[PDB]
Amino acid sequence: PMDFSINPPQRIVFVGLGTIAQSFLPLLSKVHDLSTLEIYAIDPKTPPLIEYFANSFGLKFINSAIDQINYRDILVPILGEGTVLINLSTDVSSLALIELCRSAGALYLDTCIEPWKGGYDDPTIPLHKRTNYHLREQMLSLKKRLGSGVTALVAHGANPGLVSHFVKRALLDLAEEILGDCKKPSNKEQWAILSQRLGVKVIHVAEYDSQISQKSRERGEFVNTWSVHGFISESQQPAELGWGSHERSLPTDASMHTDGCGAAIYIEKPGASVRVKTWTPFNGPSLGYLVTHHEAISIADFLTLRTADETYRPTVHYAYRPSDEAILSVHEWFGNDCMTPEKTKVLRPGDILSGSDYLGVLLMGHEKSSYWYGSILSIEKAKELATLNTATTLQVAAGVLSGYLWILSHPSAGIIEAEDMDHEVALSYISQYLGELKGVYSDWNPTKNNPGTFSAIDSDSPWLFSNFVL
Ligand SMILES: NC(=O)c1ccc[n+]([C@@H]2O[C@H](COP(=O)([O-])OP(=O)(O)OC[C@H]3O[C@@H](n4cnc5c(N)ncnc54)[C@H](O)[C@@H]3O)[C@@H](O)[C@H]2O)c1
Repeated sequence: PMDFSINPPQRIVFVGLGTIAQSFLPLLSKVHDLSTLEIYAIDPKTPPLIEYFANSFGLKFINSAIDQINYRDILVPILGEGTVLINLSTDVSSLALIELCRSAGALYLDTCIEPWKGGYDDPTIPLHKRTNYHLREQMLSLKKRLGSGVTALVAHGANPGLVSHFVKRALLDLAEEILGDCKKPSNKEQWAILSQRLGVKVIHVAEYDSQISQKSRERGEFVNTWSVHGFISESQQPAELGWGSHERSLPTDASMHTDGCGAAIYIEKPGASVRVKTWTPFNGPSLGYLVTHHEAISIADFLTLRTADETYRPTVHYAYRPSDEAILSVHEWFGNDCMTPEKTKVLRPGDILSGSDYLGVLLMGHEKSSYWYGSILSIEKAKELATLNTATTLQVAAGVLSGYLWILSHPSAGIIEAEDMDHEVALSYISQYLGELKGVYSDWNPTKNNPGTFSAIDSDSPWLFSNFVL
């Protein structure tokens, strides 16, 4: 059930005008006439293309930094009914803006629950209160307090965001193939009942970035297909993962949250040091980094089934195989005591020679072993679909556009996550920007090629976390 056309708002406000924000303006141009809209962008960093932006939409740019002092003064004159606040910044508290948008009655959209300046790596803050799990529980507590009201969709980019919709569709594919049941769940509980009935035990966000760089890294240069400092920051945080009801042995140097709706583990080691085996359509078995991610918790909680005596819950976490440049950069990064790099470079469309960003979810434990579903977007395809976009950026920008259109057509939903949306509508908005949406089955498991652990008669034994992590 989808709206043929969604009317534009009266005003848009971009808190932060970085890569993703710029990668998103072209996509937004096709949908809505940016000249009939008053569009603000608040960023302390003036971009080079700010002139072309002003000579196409009349972009009212504000060179300022949003902090606890001046945020309630730069925005209040700008926020109101009919305004959409799109937060694509760093160091700005999403939760702080949510409450502010509720007062002004404005719609809110972001791709990450960011705290204020320095909320991730703050030694003065206790560790267990610096995890994505804790950031999410703050959002959920604010969701309960505010309750019904103007919509605010958080953490809806590519991942977290689209991948949540991929999980739902993957479950329906498995349901049609294994169970012959074409019945769509109607609520969270029914989604969890389906995951349990199929026997889903492990879900990976298995991403493989095969994009090749035009030129080679210069000395001391950290290169990546998206934000370098955003990648280093996520790589530095402790690895987190949803812990499933099938697991037995616990990871080493690990702690756990159990006061919520499901077990959530955070390992006291950087995600860039925790390597896990996974599977992607690029070349099958792959090695990724167990990077902490929002969807690792939201997906697991979404498919958690708690009854009087039993509990069902899959293991869910990110498995990221980044570009060849980032891997080599991470290597040198460790060699320099993880100090901030001398030089940085986010690869642009002109810098990428070939390759694709395989972004999808890998569901495991069911009758057919492994099933991968997601977006396979090549760089060449992205260049023909929009400007200022790589394969990595376009998948995110598409996620932003999807959430943008949902909050306009559903502006009275309060605070919501990707799981609260209608995945069918969410993907139909932007399916054309995701290149190839395919589902691939595979008889793979982390023990198939390791004689020391291979088993074909113990059902869930091959799906234990000990078999995935190195
Ligand atoms: N869900 C996803 O798939 C996904 C993918 C990538 C990024 N993101 C998120 O989107 C957000 C933006 O990421 P990006 O890749 O474009 O990073 P970026 O660094 O290219 O852009 C972030 C921008 O925010 C600006 N900024 C920093 N402090 C600010 C302040 N106090 N006030 C206003 N602006 C400020 C910076 O100048 C920068 O231009 C991040 O929070 C990131 O976590 C989500």
